[PDB]
Amino acid sequence: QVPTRKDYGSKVSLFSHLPQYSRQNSLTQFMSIPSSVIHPAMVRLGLQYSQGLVSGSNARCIALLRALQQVIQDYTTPPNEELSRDLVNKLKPYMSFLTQCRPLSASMHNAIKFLNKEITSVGSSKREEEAKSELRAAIDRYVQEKIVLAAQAISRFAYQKISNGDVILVYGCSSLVSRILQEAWTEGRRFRVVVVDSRPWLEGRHTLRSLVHAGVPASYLLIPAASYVLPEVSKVLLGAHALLANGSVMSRVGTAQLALVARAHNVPVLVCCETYKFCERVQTDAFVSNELDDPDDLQCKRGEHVALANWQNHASLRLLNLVYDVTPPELVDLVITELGMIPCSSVPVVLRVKSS
Amino acid sequence: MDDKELIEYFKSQMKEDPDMASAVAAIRTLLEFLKRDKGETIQGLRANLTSAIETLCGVDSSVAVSSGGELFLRFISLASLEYSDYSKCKKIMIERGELFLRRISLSRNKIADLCHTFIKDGATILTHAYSRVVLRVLEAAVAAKKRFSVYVTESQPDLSGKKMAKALCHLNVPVTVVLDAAVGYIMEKADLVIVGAEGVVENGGIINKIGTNQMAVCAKAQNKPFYVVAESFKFVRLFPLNQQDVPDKFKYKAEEHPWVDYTAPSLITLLFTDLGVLTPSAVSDELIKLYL
Amino acid sequence: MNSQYMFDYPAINIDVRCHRLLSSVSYVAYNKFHTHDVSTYEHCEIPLEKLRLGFGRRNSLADFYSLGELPASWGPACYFSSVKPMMYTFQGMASDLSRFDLTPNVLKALSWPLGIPDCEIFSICSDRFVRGLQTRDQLMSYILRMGDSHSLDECIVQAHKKILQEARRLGLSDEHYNGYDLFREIGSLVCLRLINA
Amino acid sequence: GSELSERIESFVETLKRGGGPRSSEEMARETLGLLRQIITDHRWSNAGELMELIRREGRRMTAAQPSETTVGNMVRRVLKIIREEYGRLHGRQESLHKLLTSDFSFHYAQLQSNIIEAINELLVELEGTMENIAAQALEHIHSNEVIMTIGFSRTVEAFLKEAARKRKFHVIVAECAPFCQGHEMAVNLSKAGIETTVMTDAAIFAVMSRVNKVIIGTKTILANGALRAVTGTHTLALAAKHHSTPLIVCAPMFKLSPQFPNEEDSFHKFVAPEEVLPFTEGDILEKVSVHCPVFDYVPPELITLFISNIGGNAPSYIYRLMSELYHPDDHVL
Repeated sequence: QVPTRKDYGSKVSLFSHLPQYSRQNSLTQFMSIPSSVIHPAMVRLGLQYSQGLVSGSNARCIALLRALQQVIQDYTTPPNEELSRDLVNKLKPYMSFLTQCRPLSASMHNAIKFLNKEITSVGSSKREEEAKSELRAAIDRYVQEKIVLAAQAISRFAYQKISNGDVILVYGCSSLVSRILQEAWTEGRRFRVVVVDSRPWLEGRHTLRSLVHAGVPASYLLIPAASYVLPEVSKVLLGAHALLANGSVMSRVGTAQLALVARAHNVPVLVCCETYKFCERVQTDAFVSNELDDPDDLQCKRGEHVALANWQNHASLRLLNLVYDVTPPELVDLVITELGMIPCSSVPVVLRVKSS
Repeated sequence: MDDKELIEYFKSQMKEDPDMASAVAAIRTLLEFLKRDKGETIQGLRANLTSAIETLCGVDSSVAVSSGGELFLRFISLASLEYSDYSKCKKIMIERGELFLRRISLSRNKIADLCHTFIKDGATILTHAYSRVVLRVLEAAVAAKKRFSVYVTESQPDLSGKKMAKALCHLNVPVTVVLDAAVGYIMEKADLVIVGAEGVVENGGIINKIGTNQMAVCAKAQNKPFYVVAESFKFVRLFPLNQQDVPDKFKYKAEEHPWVDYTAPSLITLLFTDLGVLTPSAVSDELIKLYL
Repeated sequence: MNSQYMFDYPAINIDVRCHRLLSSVSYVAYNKFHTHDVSTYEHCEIPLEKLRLGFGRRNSLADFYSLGELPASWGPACYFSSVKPMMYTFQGMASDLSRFDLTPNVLKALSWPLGIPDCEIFSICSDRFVRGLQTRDQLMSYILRMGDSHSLDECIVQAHKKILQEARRLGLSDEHYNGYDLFREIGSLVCLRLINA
Repeated sequence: GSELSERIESFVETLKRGGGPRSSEEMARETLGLLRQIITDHRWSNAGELMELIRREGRRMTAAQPSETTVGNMVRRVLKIIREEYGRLHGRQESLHKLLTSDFSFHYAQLQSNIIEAINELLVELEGTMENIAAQALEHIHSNEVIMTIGFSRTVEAFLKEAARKRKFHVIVAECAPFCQGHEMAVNLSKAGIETTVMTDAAIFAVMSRVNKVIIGTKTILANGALRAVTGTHTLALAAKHHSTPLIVCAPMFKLSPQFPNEEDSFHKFVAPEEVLPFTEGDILEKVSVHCPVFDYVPPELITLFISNIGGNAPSYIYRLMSELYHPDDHVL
């Protein structure tokens, strides 16, 4: 079958229940060429997931949906079996392999649920080619309505909350935030942006480049210095990887800290998220459900010596590379979605009206 | 219907029944405008109603008037969604508007009957300024054979606090008048704070007279419950981020003296509306349920 | 926002071969909240995708789009108008000329603004003409065919600008031509050119 | 008739004198069975008579013991079920949408069978509530966590025993004096292999600085998200809020009551002062006022999460749950 990826290094005892992999290690080294048990599109997608060639939640969801469309196109139903059951049964090991390559994001989980529900609803008497075409069209429509139109609506909503001469603080990389800022600048607003970044990913630089290419004045700093710059900040705009049923925001680590420091300086905190990233699950802390990235990424060359090199020689040393954190609802002033401007407490309400 | 007769009808219905609030008068004027419009298209109907709402909000700079305007526009939009033919839609609209007026006329007594049970015997009630809904809830509480002492703030720019004190002494309720600056001095003697609201914003906060935020912050500092009694038709889809984010059409004309302030939902314990006793988080849900 | 609900949506069909002819605007049932704001002119809904909603009681239509905005409601249909209502000459002249059909100098004079001879504006400005649901499509199609754009608000702005330019060319004052009723202005200008030629 | 009447009398006397069903789920099951017996045995023509008789029985049951909200909760659930069944069989919430848009005398032969079927479905759902709640234990407990509990809660016990099958953690149990029921919980958890500590209420604050999260049960959940818990739970919630320690309430959906904290002095249950001050003190008992409240009020701002058989929720959403279980006209009962 598909072998189990081996855990790398020693994990912190409080995080011992979560997997922790190595970027260099790949599952495909034990799998056959050409791939048989796993579809080649799945193999390639998992390879770029484990190596970090695609990182954004929207980007990961779109790549997964395109690969799933390819798999559906290449699929053939076997004799004496049904599409709605056999396709799901065949897709399950692919999802297991993808999870082994890298834990699935909330957007990926919601997309998988949507596609499973859509496949299960395929009629028994429906023809194979028509069902495949309808599944491809459904995936395309899902991508369109849940990403593009949602981002356009969110940008239109957020334009109303941006005034001339204000200072907006952003964190990390978020396509929604960059789109909002670019369109607000294009429509005629004049302002400046403060970009906050964190190690080891340093993805905020991405956003910085975008801003520089849009003519928007920008400032750059690391997260520990955020408290220095918040006195001059008028509002804080943050992207969300997921919104949980209790109103808490699951996002890149350091978002809750930024929200707390912004609250200490009496500036509003605005969160922009698409409704397809809303999750039914609840979570009170970053320990129960999280992702453990490669600890070797924490090594930095300061001067001429790397202190964390060969860190596993010391038995008692542990390296923690957390990916996500949770912001409590009390630290968020406003959530901007395609439905409108709502508080965090309205997150379950949306979950109630999107389902039915 | 001319603009002049619109303003005249608004002012006449405001003056004839001082008990009835400004939002109810505005909604009544809009329904009377819809009564005799001699039109044939719903598009011009919506445009004319919107212009009537702008001129009415020109007459009065209160948040409740604009609340009623948006609520009435949504009512017309829903009615049009129900029926495509203009005549059937219009008759449905007039019957629905009469029922809506009947239901919003009696919201005050529902709020009173649902809120008077939160007053205890021997309690000390603090309130900000004149609000007919608070007068009604206190009257119902007295009719429940309950004895309590009410404190009120003089509400300096227009002494509506003195008017509240007179209208409360009318029924021989023991009341006291304190300055705007004495609020922080009085919080520890009171048991709970009950205020009204000229507008209930999306996140559950309220817009009210300029002294409400001070009382909310003081009550939070002294762990006192803060109750807001407000009508359903005061539900604006506004999201103020701070005091500066409040629209300027409501602050002034109603050195620099704003007439209203915004109170965050985290400073409010419960909202007593004709919908019931609600947490602030419910209010947003309502609005989300209204606009699809 | 209540200013975004639309009862009907204008579907725009543009033919590449000739914009001035056969380019049509139809109206389809929408019954839902639009992505942008709506402006209402002569019982016609224009999505404000390229311009922003404006407020006030400014005298001229140009006073709004000079700021990149459009009023919510203006024109004869609305009881209260953002622009200041005014009258225009030769409306009765257009009413009598309505019975003239498309069949030298007259063709050159009446070719404006399409550049091809047209007699539809006389049907537009006739007294028998009644604005309503049935006349939205042809009115909006005339506006679309006059201007060069795929957006209705942009077409309206360009039409008013070209009306002002022709009024300047013929020597009339700007204040008399503000935009309360664009097509009555078109009829008046066409009749003035006709009597000139 | 006679059997139904004697069953009702026995239930009312058991409620008035205490004891009877220790388990809250058993109390809910007995209430539902009794209500089904009334529906089957008592004679009624139309749904209005059923409303009136169920209302009278529920009023008597709740007057027998107002602190036992599960009986009234089940009565209101049965009333809501009957209302929904009648609406489905005959016809086709207060809100701004309803306000803008806007008779039980009719009789139907198959209404009773549908009502009994719905009640049986409710009982079946009630049967597996504890397992459904306990199945979520792994999502909320991580490795080497410290959990704080007060008193004896069977739902929390099932939660911790399910979590202990795959994780190792520490549990601190505070006895709920005077009825030190936390000792039984502690010995049970120790028998289950979990490392446990027993302490008095007076230490709740002192050790709260070393507690990762608090998992408790309740007797009642009010409409605003407030709790009617065992006494000493308000102090525990305040101590948790001081340290920003998350407080999780593991409570089934049948403990949700549409009442509000406006009620006074019937909230807490007052029992004999012998539990607090023994009768052997002597003459000083003549001039000393001794009070023994059993239950405590916890404001909704001190609660982080509600875990029930339908999943996790925030207190701010409790109202919606209350709207999906009870009609607004049955709160007064």
